[PDB]
Amino acid sequence: PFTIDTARSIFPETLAADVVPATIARFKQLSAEDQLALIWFAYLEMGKTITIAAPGAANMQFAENTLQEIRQMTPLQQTQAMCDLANRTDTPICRTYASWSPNIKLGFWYELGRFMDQGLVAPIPEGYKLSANANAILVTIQGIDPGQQITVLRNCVVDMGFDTSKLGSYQRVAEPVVPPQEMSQRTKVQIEGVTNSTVLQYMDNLNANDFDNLISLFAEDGALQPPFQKPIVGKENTLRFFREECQNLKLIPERGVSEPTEDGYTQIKVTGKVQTPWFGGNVGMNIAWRFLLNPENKVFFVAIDLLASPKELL
Amino acid sequence: PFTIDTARSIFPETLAADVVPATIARFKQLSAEDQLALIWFAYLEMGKTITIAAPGAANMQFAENTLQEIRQMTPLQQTQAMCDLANRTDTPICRTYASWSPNIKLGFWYELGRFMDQGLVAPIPEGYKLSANANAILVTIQGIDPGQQITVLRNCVVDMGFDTSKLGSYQRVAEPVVPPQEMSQRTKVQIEGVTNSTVLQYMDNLNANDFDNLISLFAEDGALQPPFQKPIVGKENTLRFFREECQNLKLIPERGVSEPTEDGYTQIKVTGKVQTPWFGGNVGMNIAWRFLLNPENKVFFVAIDLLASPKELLNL
Ligand SMILES: CC1=C(/C=C/C(C)=C/C=C/C(C)=C/C=C/C=C(C)/C=C/C=C(C)/C=C/C2=C(C)C(=O)CCC2(C)C)C(C)(C)C[C@H](O)C1
Ligand SMILES: CC1=C(/C=C/C(C)=C/C=C/C(C)=C/C=C/C=C(C)/C=C/C=C(C)/C=C/C2=C(C)C(=O)CCC2(C)C)C(C)(C)C[C@H](O)C1
Ligand SMILES: OC[C@H]1O[C@@](CO)(O[C@H]2O[C@H](CO)[C@@H](O)[C@H](O)[C@H]2O)[C@@H](O)[C@@H]1O
Ligand SMILES: [Cl-]
Ligand SMILES: [Cl-]
Repeated sequence: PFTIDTARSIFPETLAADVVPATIARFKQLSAEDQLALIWFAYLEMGKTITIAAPGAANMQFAENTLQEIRQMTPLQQTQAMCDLANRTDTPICRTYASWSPNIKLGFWYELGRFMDQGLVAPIPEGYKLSANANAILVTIQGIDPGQQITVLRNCVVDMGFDTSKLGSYQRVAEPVVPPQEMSQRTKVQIEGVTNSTVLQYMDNLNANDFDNLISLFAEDGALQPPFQKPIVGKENTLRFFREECQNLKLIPERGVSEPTEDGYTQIKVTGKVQTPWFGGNVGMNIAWRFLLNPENKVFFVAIDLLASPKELL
Repeated sequence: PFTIDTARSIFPETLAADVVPATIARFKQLSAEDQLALIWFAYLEMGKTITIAAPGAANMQFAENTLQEIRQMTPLQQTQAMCDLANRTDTPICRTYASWSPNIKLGFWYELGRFMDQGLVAPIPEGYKLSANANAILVTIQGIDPGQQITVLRNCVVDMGFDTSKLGSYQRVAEPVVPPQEMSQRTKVQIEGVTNSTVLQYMDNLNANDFDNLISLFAEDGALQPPFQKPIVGKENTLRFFREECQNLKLIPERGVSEPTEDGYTQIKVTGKVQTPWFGGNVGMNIAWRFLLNPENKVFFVAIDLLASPKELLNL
């Protein structure tokens, strides 16, 4: 009855924060130097009210060799290396960066920012003026909510380095998988209007980093759609995504609606807050989960949407 | 002194219509059925104000075989075929579509629209309910200028069919290159504040479809950046782009500023109107040309920008 494409259309009144890919698209039109300066100014302004959690040694170890190379470079080489990352050009550093998971890339840029503040790495020239288009993009970023602001920043960091297509040699570099939280120390979510055990186990397993028990809730046909990404189809691909990108998330669902669909299927929409380990309690992202469960109550499809405003929570 | 990347930053106060790639990015997030219905509704209201020029036989011949296949299909097959096009899925029709130039693809969709109106091809339902996000995107499109509206529509059409980005080599079907109009009968542009012959020959050669004389004005290192696209580097690549995508354009430049730069280079900004053969006089796109000429006055880089508003025409 249902396909992955048909399932994408569930709960069509859910207004996603499409200002995020819109702003990214606007950002992509700018020159490399403008792109680098805009992020510098957006990050600096963000830091005045939003505090970032410094990355641990386990994250820093992977980007250590690349950072030490940039640290031993000349100011023109350091600048060119950063321009190459933003331009997506073919360089050994860009190829090394390309192989990293989002968290390694984020941790790498956090360290470079600290180096730029300390004068260890060439800074954004004091006499730098953003283009008319870059200035308007910066105004847009300052006008959107913190959850949308950090998503814009993350997507820009991820989109850098040599194009992953046509690798030649690529060991996907990701952080080690932290053992799942002790069952005795686990918390259980409560969702007003939702008592479906698959949905509840989904939230609880992810909050405990229990990816092996989390993947069991998915059908063989199953798929997961992260915000503004295409659906990730199959248990193997979904599990890899969990292990590489979904460690230490805090899902705080509040309320939801469970509705019967055609041919024994179940449509469940949940809204709540999500905390990223990069900011913790400092940023509460407005999230909606759109579940399409098969007649066996297994996850055939789950869409995770970044919401336009807190109004979308109800 | 200058590189292609450095040249992209010339005249940084030029405010481009980035609402176009922003709206495209928003559009790309929608489902295939929503994407197709949104274009149907955007095109229908646009048709009431902005009249499209029907494609000639020379354009229609390339999409004829594909259109006849869809014409002989069932309503569910016809719908699936159009859904596949929007979804960028791997099917023979999507692979055929991917080989086509923007004009063939546009002409193909124009014919399908006529078939949908005539009931020959499965139409968009009664009062199709667009998603909350699709409705807001449609409002955005209705709120932007005609030049920005048609650019959004064209870019969506171009992005359909099989994705050939992961392919090192792909077949390319394009309209025949019509030989340029005779030199004596040609029109000559006049730009208030710009008398540089390379800039003037650029406008005049393109208005006459004289791509061979147009490419001669470009340096071997030369590049051309179309609106919201990456720069096309080299004479071979730039000439192919002219021959496949730049036939029958009408450039109406109005005014500009010529400024000397570092190491004998010249920075020239021109603003004016551009007419596409798809709409003719019905749509006047607000355009800026950002030229970076080498000390030999050859085009090292030229950026063509779709402007945010007609106010940007006076911004020099
Ligand atoms: C790039 C750059 C610079 C560096 C900037 C930096 C350090 C930026 C860092 C930004 C950060 C840390 C952003 C973090 C964002 C995290 C986000 C948006 C987390 C999102 C996760 C979510 C919504 C989880 C979603 C999920 C749930 C809830 C599920 O149910 C299943 C999985 C899934 C992942 C979809 C500087 C140095 C400043 C200037 C230079 O010129 C350029
Ligand atoms: C796709 C679709 C449908 C079809 C709709 C149709 C037929 C849409 C077609 C729209 C058209 C014809 C759009 C064309 C726009 C043309 C434009 C934007 C041309 C722009 C050209 C410019 C700006 C030229 C610039 C240049 C200049 C000035 C230079 O100096 C150098 C060359 C260069 C090209 C860069 C329907 C059937 C309605 C519904 C279905 O569900 C889906
Ligand atoms: O020429 C580009 C493009 O313009 C279209 C738009 O309909 O055709 C116009 O120009 C043709 C000459 O090139 C005329 O034969 C035609 O009548 C006119 O509409 C497309 O067909 C073509 O791809
Ligand atoms: Cl995260
Ligand atoms: Cl055109």
